Amino acid sequence: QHYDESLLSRYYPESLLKSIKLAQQTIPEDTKFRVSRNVEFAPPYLDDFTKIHPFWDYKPGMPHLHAQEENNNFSIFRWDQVQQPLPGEGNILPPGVSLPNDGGRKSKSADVAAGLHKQTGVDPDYITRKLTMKPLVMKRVSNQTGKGKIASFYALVVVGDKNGMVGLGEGKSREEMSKAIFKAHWDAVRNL
Amino acid sequence: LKLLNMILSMMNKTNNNNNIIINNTLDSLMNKKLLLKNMLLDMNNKKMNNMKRMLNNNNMNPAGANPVVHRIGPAGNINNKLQHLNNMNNWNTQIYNYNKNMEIMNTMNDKLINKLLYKMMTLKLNNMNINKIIMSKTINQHSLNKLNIKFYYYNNDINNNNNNNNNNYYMNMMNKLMNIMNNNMNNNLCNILSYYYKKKVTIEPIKLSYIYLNSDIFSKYISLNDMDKYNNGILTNYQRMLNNIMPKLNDHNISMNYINNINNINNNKYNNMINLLNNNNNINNNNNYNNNNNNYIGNINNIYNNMTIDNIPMDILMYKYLVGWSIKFKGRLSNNNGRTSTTNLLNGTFNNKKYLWSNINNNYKLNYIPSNHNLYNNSNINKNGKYNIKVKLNFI
Amino acid sequence: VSSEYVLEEPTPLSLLEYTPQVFPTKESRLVNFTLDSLKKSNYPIYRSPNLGILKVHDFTLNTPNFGKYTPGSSLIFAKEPQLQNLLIEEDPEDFHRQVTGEYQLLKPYVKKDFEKLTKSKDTVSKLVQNSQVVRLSLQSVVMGSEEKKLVYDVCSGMKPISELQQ
Amino acid sequence: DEILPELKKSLEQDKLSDKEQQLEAELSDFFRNYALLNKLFDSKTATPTKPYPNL
Amino acid sequence: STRPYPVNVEAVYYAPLKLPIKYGDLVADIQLRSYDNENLDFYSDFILRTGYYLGIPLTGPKPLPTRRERWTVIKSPFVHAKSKENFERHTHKRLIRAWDTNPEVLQMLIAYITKHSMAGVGMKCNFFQRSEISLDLGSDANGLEKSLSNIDELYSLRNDDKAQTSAVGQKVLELLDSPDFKKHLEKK
Amino acid sequence: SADLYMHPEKWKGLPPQRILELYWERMARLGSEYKPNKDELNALLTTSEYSNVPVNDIKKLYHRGEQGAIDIKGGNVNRDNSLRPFMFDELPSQAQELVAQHREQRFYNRLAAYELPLLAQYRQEYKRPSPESHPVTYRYTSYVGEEHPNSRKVVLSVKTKELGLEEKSLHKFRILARSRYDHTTDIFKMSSDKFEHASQNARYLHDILQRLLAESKDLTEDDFSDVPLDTRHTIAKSLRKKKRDYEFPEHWKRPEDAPKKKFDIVDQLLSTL
Amino acid sequence: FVVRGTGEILVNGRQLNDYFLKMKDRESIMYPLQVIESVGKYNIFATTSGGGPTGQ
RNA sequence: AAACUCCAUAUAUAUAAUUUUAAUUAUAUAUAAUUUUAUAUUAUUUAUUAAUAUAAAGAAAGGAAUUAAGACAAAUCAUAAU
Ligand SMILES: [Mg+2]
Ligand SMILES: [Mg+2]
Ligand SMILES: [Mg+2]
Ligand SMILES: [Mg+2]
Ligand SMILES: [Mg+2]
Repeated sequence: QHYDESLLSRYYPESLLKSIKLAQQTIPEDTKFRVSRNVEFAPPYLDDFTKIHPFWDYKPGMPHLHAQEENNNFSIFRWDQVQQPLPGEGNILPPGVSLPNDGGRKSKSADVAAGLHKQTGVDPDYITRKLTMKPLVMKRVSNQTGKGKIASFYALVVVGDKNGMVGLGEGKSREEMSKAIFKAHWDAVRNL
Repeated sequence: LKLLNMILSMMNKTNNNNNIIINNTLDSLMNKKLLLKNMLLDMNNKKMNNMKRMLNNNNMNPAGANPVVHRIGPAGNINNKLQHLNNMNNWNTQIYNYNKNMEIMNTMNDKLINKLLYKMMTLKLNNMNINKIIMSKTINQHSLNKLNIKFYYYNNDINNNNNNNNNNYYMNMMNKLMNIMNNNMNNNLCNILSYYYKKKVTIEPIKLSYIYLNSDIFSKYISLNDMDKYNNGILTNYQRMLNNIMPKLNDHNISMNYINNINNINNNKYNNMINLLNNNNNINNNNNYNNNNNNYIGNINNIYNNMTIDNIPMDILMYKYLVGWSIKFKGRLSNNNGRTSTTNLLNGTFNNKKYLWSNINNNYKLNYIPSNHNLYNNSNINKNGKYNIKVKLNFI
Repeated sequence: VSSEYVLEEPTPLSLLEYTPQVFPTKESRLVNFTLDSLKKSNYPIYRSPNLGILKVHDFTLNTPNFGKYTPGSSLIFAKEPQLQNLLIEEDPEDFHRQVTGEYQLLKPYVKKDFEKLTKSKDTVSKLVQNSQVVRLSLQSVVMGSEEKKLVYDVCSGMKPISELQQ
Repeated sequence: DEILPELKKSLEQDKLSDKEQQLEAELSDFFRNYALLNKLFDSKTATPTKPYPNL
Repeated sequence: STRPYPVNVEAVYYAPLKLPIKYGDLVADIQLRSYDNENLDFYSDFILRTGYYLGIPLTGPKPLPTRRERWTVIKSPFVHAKSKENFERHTHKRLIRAWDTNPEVLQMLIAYITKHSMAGVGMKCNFFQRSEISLDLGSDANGLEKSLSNIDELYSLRNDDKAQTSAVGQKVLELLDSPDFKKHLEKK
Repeated sequence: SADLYMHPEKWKGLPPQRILELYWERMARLGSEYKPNKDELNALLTTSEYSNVPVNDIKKLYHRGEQGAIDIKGGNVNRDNSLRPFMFDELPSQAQELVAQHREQRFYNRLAAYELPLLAQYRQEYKRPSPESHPVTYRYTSYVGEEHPNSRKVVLSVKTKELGLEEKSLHKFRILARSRYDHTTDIFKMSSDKFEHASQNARYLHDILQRLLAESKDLTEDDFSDVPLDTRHTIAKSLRKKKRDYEFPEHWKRPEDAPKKKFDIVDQLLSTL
Repeated sequence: FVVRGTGEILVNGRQLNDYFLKMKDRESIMYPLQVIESVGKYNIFATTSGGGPTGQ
């Protein structure tokens, strides 16, 4: 057929040469092959099927339908870790996304500073180190609508650097006082 | 038979072209300077027709080609294993037997063994360590020779990552369970199930690290292990974590790049086939393709160029990111007011915009669940009554 | 990303135990008879074998009443024999019913028995007709040899109907 | 049916005995190179000094 | 240019190959049923691919009509009868006809496809046997002797490094090739 | 080889990764009657440098278990990692289902590439039974991996003209077969499912065939020449299948209007090759 | 099966009046022929299955 | 909400050695439409505009699944669970 003993041993393991030989001597040359359009059987990519690829072929020694090991041949005995992790880089981050980190989670002033730098170019270092935060009023505000009483969280906050700069901001949220004061702090920093 | 005389016939036709009784027509080189070129023109037009037949009747590509594209070929296929969930996965029990009574028997057995598997997960260590191993539903696979029970499990708390390798010298309360499932020689649960199914049985505990990668595990965990955080009211910290489990992904951009990648895949396969259609075929003379029924271009390595297992498989897979989730707590989760309460936490989106701009078409599981949605309800009992945790997740 | 692929050709021995249960071949009948004998004798087919490694937990569920309500009890766990020393039962009736294909056919009853029972002639003729009808109508029912024999006798009129365990 | 038979029944006459090997080999090479090896689409994948060139 | 890809691996990427019928007799008829045409057709393609290598002329996956069970049930646990909901179940049927093949080759085909049957599919096999009008059915000694000889020559072994074996098959041959089985015929 | 894990004595000189995966094997197997073994303990202490754990810790972990781990550390698990923000290091369950579909595809494709070729060793030349000498056809049914009762049914079909009967016995045979013979096709068909296994059903059909043939050949007492053949069952069958026997009238055919083949010299000048 | 000729029609191997007792059905069969005024220029051999008279 | 989807529509392609014939068929895949233009007339955010007129080209015209939030302390503790 295409290649008989053409260095085929160097490219395929000896265990398969018998199968290739049998195929050469059973499928005739000039066979009028035709691609199938009703059903799909081969992968969209091209593979010689001579190596068991992790995460794309069943892990040996682990139970799975279409397995050929007996109940006394399984070689998996630990289940505290994810069998068959992801290939390549081992991660599936979309384009333009970052792994979550601390990100100043310990202080929402860091988030406020980053947002205000993004929006208007003020100094995150200054906002995070030289500004003092102080709520003044934190109360529940209600609206009566068709469905019923919709309660809202209202906060007002003063932010000041103790050296002349001062501002106040009001923030209204629907879910939590924390988001209310976050919005208020944002507005105050804007309105210094 | 042979053109040696058809040439003379056509020369006579040229004479007629000038006049039916004239010697010859206007001849720059005795009708050879451009008549031969026109003959070659018609021959190459015949080649064009045969060639586009050649390419068309040998086309097979994954679906996802944006119609706006120009180089996209006429062929398309959505049934690629990586781009749609096989409908056999819709049903928890995957069987067909010509004996309907046996079929009913087997579905009964599947349900009962599933409930047993649920009951067999909880564990004790020292009377103040209660470990619950949340497990999804069981996927029963009934081949003609062997039965397989496959499920996804999430341990309540894996051993601390900061902890040293000390885990290598003892087997956890969960490792013991998973080992007695199918590793013990004459004692494994598969041996017992073989009596009920008169078949060879297998079990697969696929591990999951996060609870929100599956709708069953997520709802089960909320309804069984997080009661104290919402019994008298949903804790704000719990709500914050539950709402920020996943970042705000740009579904539009994700879908657009997926479609563009499929476009590139198809176009580069098309280019491979075209270069085999033109650059090759030199030594091998024409008419050996026998385009009537044979369509073999050449070496499969050349038809599939720069398409290995390292780049193609992963970028075409679907249902990969969680871009939306909704949680509903309903029932008497409040000592005060003694009434029903519903709390809904909705984040993200619930539409796959991949199907909106490409040729890939959605398929409804059980004819009512969109392919991209996975949802589950779990009911439990507290001192006030029954309450339900309903979770819906959208994967893009 | 590389792992060796080990090969083992699919020899007929490997493909055995999965030949059609009903095939047109005396060889197939012999093979299927042996497999059915193993299944009835509780060979470790469809499950892992019992080797003498586990001493306390070596149990099986293939009790005579498995799957049957009538006796009445909980799931009985019976200690299972080791792979060796396992007695295999071969029923000659099972052989002549799966391999060769012999059938009993309910050997008829003739006028002498009914004449002995009753002196009248019309009764004898009617009883013979009854026995013929029962003989040609009771074969299609899937039943055991002894029980079918008893039913045939009772409905013919030989044994009293008390033999049926009223 | 009304043309091809007449043209094909003249090859027996036109064969004659003149040497043709070289000429027919050259003609066959010409057909292979031009008709059968023409590239319909090529490849893997100045100063406009004169105005009104199309003119 | 690159590493060679032989015909065996190049065949996976094209439609399965068939062997022409040279006489025309139908030896077997395999009907595949499932609720999932995807697995149904994938497995049918696998069958048609193994038949070629094993030398069995197979016709191909003839699609027989699909059967639609229908039910209608009310949507409410209690009285709401004006609203009802319909449920359906489709059974998909494919047919593969095997012509001009020896019974043992056909046996081994069925055995291999059972070995590697998918999930959610079912096989019904109709086997046809040509026979003479009158059959000699009293042959016991020479009969079983020749039958066991055929068993031995079929399920033989010549390679001990490669290949796989079944304990059940080993025991089956062990008990078949035994003097107690020889006398089990007519020990009466 | 395989039984190495059952012999903790020969766990000497093995690499730590092999002493492990054998200790784990002994713990997985022997799950309920595992007993501590000094040989296992000694072979395990050699892996202290492998796993960077103290030997004094290995001993007490071996002799206590999970209680030993909670002794090594302080309070039990307290931090709730259930809602830990996603790291994009793992794939959802539905994605894993799709990946499993692809894994199955690759399994079957490797089979078709390398294992199916190896069963061409068993190709055999087809010995066709002589159709003259094998007129009867026995049909068997099998339901793989099931217990369908119909698996016991066997059918027998022959053609009457191929029985080897002279006209009189053939007529008698048809008459005695009654509804099991359709003259329009000349096929005698009869099936049996009244015995549990096919072996019997086939023998029973063969016996009825022999009995019918014997009676047909016996024309000394009665030959049933006066009785014509009954076809009413065949008529009933025919009424239940729509028939399409009409054929296109032959005089309406007009070949003189069929499409002719146009002459083009491209094929005549390119077919020489 | 339509082949040029006279105005002959055979429906399911039967005459038009035999198969179609309704006049409107015969007129409907004709209609193409009369819009192209070739009623007497083609022979029709029609074989139908399913539905009723009007459908066929 | 629309689309995506299922039953239907047309075309192709693939299977059936047309004696499971219904090839006038079966069901796998793909294409097509939530139709295009051309001049007419009223008009009018001016042409980039609709409503019609209907030369033309098209096989192309339906059906059902899906019924949000809030409510009526609507029905359901007799489907089961509480
Ligand atoms: Mg019928
Ligand atoms: Mg809608
Ligand atoms: Mg509503
Ligand atoms: Mg009431
Ligand atoms: Mg109740």
